[PDB]
Amino acid sequence: FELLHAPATVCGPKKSTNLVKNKCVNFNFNGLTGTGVLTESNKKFLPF
Amino acid sequence: FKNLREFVFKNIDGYFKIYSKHTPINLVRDLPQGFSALEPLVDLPIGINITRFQTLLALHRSGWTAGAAAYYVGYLQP
Amino acid sequence: SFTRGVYYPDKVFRSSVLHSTQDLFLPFFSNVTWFHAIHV
Repeated sequence: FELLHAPATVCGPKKSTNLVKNKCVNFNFNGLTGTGVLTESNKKFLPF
Repeated sequence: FKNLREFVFKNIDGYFKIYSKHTPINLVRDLPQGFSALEPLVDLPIGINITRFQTLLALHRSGWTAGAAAYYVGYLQP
Repeated sequence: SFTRGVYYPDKVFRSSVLHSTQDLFLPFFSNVTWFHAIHV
């Protein structure tokens, strides 16, 4: 396993947890950690 | 011309970023006076330093005669 | 350069807000080196 000065493009981590809506939960979205309720929203996010 | 290509190439911490934008514009020469934000289109973990840049052109066979086009280079500053 | 060279600084989404950030940007109305592909 080589670790040089460059992006580490080989990894093994992953996390599939079941989403729950309208409930105060601790959420972790791809590295963003927070606490609150998750609701369906009408926000038009751009693709990026 | 009838089309405008806008690209931003940056290399930071081993990641190379290409931001792209297509804007159709009719102008004889020079950039149009129009504001366009460039949406990131490619992000690649290259990992190698970039100190020199060279563009690739499509040579039109007649002996080469390149097409009439304008390519603009602007250096990013902090 | 006029007002070109502005790109989205990040994947962060902002709606109807002014955001100030310091990144590598092309200065407004700066001199940009332009070249013609065709040679006469």
